[PDB]
Amino acid sequence: ERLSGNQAPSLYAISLIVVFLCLAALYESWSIPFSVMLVVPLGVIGALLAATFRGLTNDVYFQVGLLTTIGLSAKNAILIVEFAKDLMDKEGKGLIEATLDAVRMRLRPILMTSLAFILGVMPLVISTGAGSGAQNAVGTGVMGGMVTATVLAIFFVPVFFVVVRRRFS
Amino acid sequence: HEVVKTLVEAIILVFLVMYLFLQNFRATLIPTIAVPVVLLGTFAVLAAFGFSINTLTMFGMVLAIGLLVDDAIVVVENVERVMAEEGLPPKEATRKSMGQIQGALVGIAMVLSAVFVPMAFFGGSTGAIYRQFSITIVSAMALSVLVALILTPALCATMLKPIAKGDHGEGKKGFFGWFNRMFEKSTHHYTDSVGGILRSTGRYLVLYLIIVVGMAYLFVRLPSSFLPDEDQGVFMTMVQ
Amino acid sequence: MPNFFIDRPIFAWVIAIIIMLAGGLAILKLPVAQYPTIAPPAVTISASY
Ligand SMILES: CCCCCCCCCCCCO[C@@H]1O[C@H](CO)[C@@H](O[C@H]2O[C@H](CO)[C@@H](O)[C@H](O)[C@H]2O)[C@H](O)[C@H]1O
Ligand SMILES: CCCCCCCCCCCCO[C@@H]1O[C@H](CO)[C@@H](O[C@H]2O[C@H](CO)[C@@H](O)[C@H](O)[C@H]2O)[C@H](O)[C@H]1O
Ligand SMILES: CCCCCCCCCCCCO[C@@H]1O[C@H](CO)[C@@H](O[C@H]2O[C@H](CO)[C@@H](O)[C@H](O)[C@H]2O)[C@H](O)[C@H]1O
Ligand SMILES: CCCCCCCCCCCC
Ligand SMILES: CCCCCCCCCCCC
Ligand SMILES: CCCCCCCCCC
Ligand SMILES: CCCCCC
Ligand SMILES: CCCCCC
Repeated sequence: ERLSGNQAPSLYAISLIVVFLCLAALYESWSIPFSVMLVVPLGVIGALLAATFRGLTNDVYFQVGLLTTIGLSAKNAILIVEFAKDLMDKEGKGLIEATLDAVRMRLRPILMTSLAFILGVMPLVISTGAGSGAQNAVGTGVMGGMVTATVLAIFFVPVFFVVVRRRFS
Repeated sequence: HEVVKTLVEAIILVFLVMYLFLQNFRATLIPTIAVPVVLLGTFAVLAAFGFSINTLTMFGMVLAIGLLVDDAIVVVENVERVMAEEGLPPKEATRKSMGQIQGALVGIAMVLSAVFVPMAFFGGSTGAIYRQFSITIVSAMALSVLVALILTPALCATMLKPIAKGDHGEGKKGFFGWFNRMFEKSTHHYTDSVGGILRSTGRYLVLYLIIVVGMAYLFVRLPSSFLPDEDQGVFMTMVQ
Repeated sequence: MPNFFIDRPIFAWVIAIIIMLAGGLAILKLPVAQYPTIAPPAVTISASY
């Protein structure tokens, strides 16, 4: 207890920095990464709501389930931003037109994944019997996080990209 | 064994949600085959690194499924979209589709590794717990990309049914006929909605700050624990 | 590879920054000594009559 305790902000600060750097290399831009990194909270709110309204705690299973939720939501945002930038760079489309083409093309695969995984973790949410405490804890945070991440991201990612692209020329 | 059962159940539920969108048996198997191939592969990587089959590594497999199907779905869906927009045969659309996303798939895995790797550097007691998830999930993602570059393309070129240019399955009769027309209309409603959001913009930046402050409040209110107390079908009573 | 990073100087910086990060973090946790283990090990049996 007394020798060492709570090194959480340190490792997730590095994580946040390295994710930014990796995105900066991917997009060849110091600014465009922010359009993807601003989706993190969209999946966190839903996980926190789910865990709060089921009387669960911020534990290991909530944390790893939240990193998974952030992973997919960020991955969805990356492919939306990538498709938009492609249309602007290669096809030479406008900011708005390209962003609308991106989200239009990326809707089906986003929902396909979201529904598959949300429904896939249903057995864990409603789980009873041996180890249900861990199953309930995993599924609850993920299901809650995935639904907010899915519904919010599809409307917010296009705002993030358009807003970020405009502030930085 | 209860977590192993929810893996099987999750793969079956993945299959059904895939059949709702792809609407043909062969196409539905491409994402459904990719998951167990990667997951089984992940067990061999845990074996190489001296890790064990445990609650945390097993839940690593369950959480991984989301990242695995997405890799497979991104590849399969994009081929279907190319086939529908241009009318290329499966083999040509596959070559084309892989050409424009294979770079991103590899890039995404390195961005996502930067999310999961860090918590493998927690120290002492808590360290080993978080390290089980990190290595399980990161190993699965690595295999997922390698499976997305070898098998998924090969299956897409051989198992996917040729789609004619402009055909979004709206001409089908039955449930798929109605669903395809519902989704195509819903996609127009979506883009029309986003198109309107992009004109406002400012009122969503302020709404986003509300979601972030809402998040912050819930985070500090929510009590923090470590690992739940499980009913293990046994307990003890002390007489002093 | 040189031609690739000539057109992508941000990628070039990212690789360099990540390497400096791993190093900066490493320094904090590295042991300090005059030498490593340079001495061959010894075992002593002690008895009394
Ligand atoms: C499709 C995705 C993959 C799903 C996940 C894969 C399943 C994971 C199972 C985890 C638990 C496995 O636990 C492992 O079970 C196998 C049998 O199956 C046992 O192996 C057994 O082999 C034979 C099987 O008849 C027995 O006669 C023998 O007694 C025993 O050695 C191992 O001793 C045990 O350690
Ligand atoms: C300690 C080790 C230090 C090394 C750390 C390295 C981490 C950085 C990884 C970031 C991931 C980058 O991911 C990589 O992005 C570049 C962006 O030019 C993509 O590259 C692609 O981008 C566009 C495509 O329109 C073209 O300019 C380029 O020709 C093409 O290859 C790759 O397809 C992708 O794999
Ligand atoms: C507490 C968090 C709440 C999360 C909410 C997340 C978003 C919810 C789903 C998106 C629904 C928004 O609905 C969408 O709003 C925009 C802007 O108001 C509307 O846009 C409409 O009004 C604006 C201005 O009044 C016009 O410039 C535009 O031409 C017109 O279409 C869209 O017609 C509507 O479809
Ligand atoms: C793939 C990433 C490998 C992670 C390396 C684990 C480091 C564990 C040492 C932490 C100190 C006990
Ligand atoms: C012609 C294309 C060459 C692309 C070279 C990228 C390799 C980067 C490796 C970085 C290792 C640290
Ligand atoms: C650690 C990230 C450093 C960001 C570089 C800033 C770019 C400015 C270019 C004008
Ligand atoms: C271990 C400190 C709390 C974790 C918050 C995500
Ligand atoms: C209770 C169903 C059997 C568990 C092993 C998969």
